[PDB]
Amino acid sequence: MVKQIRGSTIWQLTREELEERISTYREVAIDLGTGDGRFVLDLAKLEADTFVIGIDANAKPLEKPSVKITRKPAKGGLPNALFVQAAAEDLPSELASVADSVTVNLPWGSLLRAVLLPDSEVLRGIRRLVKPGGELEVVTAIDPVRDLQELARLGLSQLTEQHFETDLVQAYRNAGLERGKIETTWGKRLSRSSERSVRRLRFTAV
Ligand SMILES: [Cl-]
Ligand code: NA
Repeated sequence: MVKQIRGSTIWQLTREELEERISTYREVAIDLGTGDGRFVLDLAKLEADTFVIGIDANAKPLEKPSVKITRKPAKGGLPNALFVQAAAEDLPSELASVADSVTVNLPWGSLLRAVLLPDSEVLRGIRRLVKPGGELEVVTAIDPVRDLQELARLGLSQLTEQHFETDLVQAYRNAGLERGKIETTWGKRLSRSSERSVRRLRFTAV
């Protein structure tokens, strides 16, 4: 089932319950590796007709955001937001085909490895979240010259510009994700130096 984060507890959500809750919304967005969930709080506030789901393997930083969104609207609550505990390697089947848009913003650790190497098992799982014709956007600011040791630690020692035009594109394509050619929540987390290293990768679910 879907592990909904409700403060410092989990509530199990069935597919039926999830479908009824998203059923009145024009679009569904999933933020994978949401971290503290700020992207979800910002997007749900900005887009009342979008249902926004933030997913992270670590629920602890989402305990308080998940309380904040439950308040009545005049106290800042967001009935179009939801936080879920899950790892990208083991996403719940109840989320299959739910999302018009999936974002992976400034991933770290295993999720950064998964989207840049990439790890095809994680790519297939991300693809399964997306409705046919929906979109995935991966945003990273890791710098090949400043972050050499972090890249090595993550198994990303072989990243080159040619990788992003060939092997990576083909791996995403084989997983059903076809490639498509800063005042955002994630842009506000970047130092000036990191801003020059931003790479945005966009794909359509096919
Ligand atoms: Cl963010
Ligand atoms: Na993200």
